[PDB]
Amino acid sequence: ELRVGNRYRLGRKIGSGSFGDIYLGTDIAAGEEVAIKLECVKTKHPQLHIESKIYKMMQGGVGIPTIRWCGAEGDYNVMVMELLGPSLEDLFNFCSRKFSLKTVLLLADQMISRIEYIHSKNFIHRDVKPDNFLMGLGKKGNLVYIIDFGLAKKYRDARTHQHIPYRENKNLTGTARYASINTHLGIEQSRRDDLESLGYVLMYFNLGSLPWQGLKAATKRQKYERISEKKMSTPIEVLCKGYPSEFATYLNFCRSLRFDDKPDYSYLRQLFRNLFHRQGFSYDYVFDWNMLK
Amino acid sequence: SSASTVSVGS
Ligand SMILES: Nc1ncnc2c1ncn2[C@@H]1O[C@H](COP(=O)(O)OP(=O)(O)O)[C@@H](O)[C@H]1O
Ligand code: NA
Repeated sequence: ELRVGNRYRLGRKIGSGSFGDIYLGTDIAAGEEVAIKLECVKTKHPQLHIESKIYKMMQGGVGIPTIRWCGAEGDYNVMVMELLGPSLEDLFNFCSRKFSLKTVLLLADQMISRIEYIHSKNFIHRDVKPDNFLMGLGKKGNLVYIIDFGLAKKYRDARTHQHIPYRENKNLTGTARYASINTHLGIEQSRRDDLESLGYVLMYFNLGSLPWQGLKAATKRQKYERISEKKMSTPIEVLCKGYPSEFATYLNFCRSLRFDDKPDYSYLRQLFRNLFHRQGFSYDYVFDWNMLK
Repeated sequence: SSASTVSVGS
């Protein structure tokens, strides 16, 4: 129950990421619940101000949380943001780790759009995973948001749109379960890698798990390499067996993209939209979790 | 498991 800025009241922790913690808050002046990220000012490597800059750069985008205030109060750097709802991982667990094809396709449509939006602002996300997509609350309850720009980086110059150079010999950045094959090989991430990751997320929602989950290793680095080997040895047609061909076509498309290629986001959305229509589904935003009694 | 689901890097 601390005052933050002029008009924000801090409540209980709702989340922790790589740095700081996320608290329920109230905007006392507006009568609105918010999320408040705190980062201890005495950290050697401050990151919250950089994250707030990236969120500010993303403002106006559908499914980008609004940043309401940034500052520093007592022991903390402070970022106040729109309060969002549960993650897609949370909702997956709530739905007994089964999504209907309709729900997967409703999500795919928005998630491709969110990634395209981030790319349009000269960034790649590099941490595409079900934990980093949150449904909105209230009037925004049908909207998928993307969060966690802790690994986000410019893939091109904001002036010239000059693409970052090709590099190899990288250590893995991001989440091993959903990382692109290029990422596992130590190649620089680009737009294609966020989309390939989304393709693994979509097949994750379809299957309940990916075939490279639960691989035993002595060390993290060895585990990344076992996941790498399993991904590279699992044909897309085997990963996607018993599911609509569109999931395989999507992953084949992303795996074919050149390092500096602009993805055809419209093609990828239309792939799922055509499937959605062939199934006779409506874009009515009735997700599986909306049916929980 | 944390090793496969925890993001790494900065
Ligand atoms: N605006 C928000 N509303 C609700 N919960 C949030 C919000 N932002 C983050 N969280 C929760 O806190 C966790 C940590 O967030 P973090 O990875 O630091 O993301 P960000 O920096 O974008 O807030 C998230 O995994 C999520 O569970
Ligand atoms: Na809904």
